[PDB]
Amino acid sequence: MRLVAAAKVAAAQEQVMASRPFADRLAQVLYSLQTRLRFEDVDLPLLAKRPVKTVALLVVTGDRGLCGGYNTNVIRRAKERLQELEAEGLKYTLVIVGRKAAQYFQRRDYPIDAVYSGLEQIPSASEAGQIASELLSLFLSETVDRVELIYTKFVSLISSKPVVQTLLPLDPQGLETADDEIFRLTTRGSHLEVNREKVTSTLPALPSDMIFEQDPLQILDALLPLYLNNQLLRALQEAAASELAARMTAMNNA
Amino acid sequence: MVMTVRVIAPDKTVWDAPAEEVILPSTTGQLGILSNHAPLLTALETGVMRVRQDREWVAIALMGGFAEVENNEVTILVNGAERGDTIDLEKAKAEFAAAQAALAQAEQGESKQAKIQATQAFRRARARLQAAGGVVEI
Repeated sequence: MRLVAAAKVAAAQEQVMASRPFADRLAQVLYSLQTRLRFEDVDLPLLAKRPVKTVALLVVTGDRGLCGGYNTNVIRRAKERLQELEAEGLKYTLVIVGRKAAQYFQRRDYPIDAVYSGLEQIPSASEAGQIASELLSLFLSETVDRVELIYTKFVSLISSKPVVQTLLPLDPQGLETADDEIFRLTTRGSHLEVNREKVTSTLPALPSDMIFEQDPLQILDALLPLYLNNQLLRALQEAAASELAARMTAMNNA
Repeated sequence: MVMTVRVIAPDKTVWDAPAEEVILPSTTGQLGILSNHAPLLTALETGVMRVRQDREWVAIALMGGFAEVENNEVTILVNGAERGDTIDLEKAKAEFAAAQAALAQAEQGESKQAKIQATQAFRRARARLQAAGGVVEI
């Protein structure tokens, strides 16, 4: 019995805090780009909306195994999403975080494009970027027409569940909504809880007299991979927070 | 006589220090920034930036992104950044050559996915050798 669980709570909370400057700046530039571009009318590869015939599904699990049904619940929801796609006549391919979950899907003859080590307690931006580059290589080659992901996330102050979200194509409406929601983790009892707050962006808008070294469309295009990696890493930090919650739960049940 | 230079990755600030001069790998060329520059926004390719704090140069490999320069603040947002001091120049020559060949091979091939994968690796290995070896034109 040790209080060092709070240490990994605090180290996670540190990385989540450390991600905020990136998202604040992304937001600031997006806001100023909006005054030169109509995002809905922007035609750029990461925004392409093709008729969807094939989907990539990113499945996020952990490899450390004592977290109740954390992994089991993710795996079941992904199986169910894939059954839905198959019922609709859509093709799919899996990108799996977590080697044991990769084996579960391998033994059942699912198509698997790539496998990575289980979700690490404090997910790396290089971890996120390796996955992201692989999802880009599926999406931009038009091997798939949509990329979804399945990961566990706090949905109430106390509870988490698998969620199914869309990563690619990027959503213009997401590009116009700034990084508003920031979430702080905190151990209260012997259980773990998340609070989420809206924050007004601390920093100003960009000067009117600011020079654009390239056409606004080209600057937006250089930003879109950063937005993607920000979205993926945030989902991975949510998944890690949920896994810490599940693993503390598992401890205290024993 | 001073700018503050910050390189920010998705998980953390990678670089934060004063500098006299910074060279940015913009998508339209190397940009040279001195103190008191007018506000500017630029795309950044995957490539090498350089920072001179006093009289010596430090190179950082950047994985693409953008930069703003305003009131002697240079703010660099990238998907990833690596100090050139960290990269073994012999190794990075090796990797660049290998990624060059793997890219040539993908390009003879049929698979757009492979071409993209190998282009991603090639650009990353390029920026790492530019940063280890300090020469942009390779």
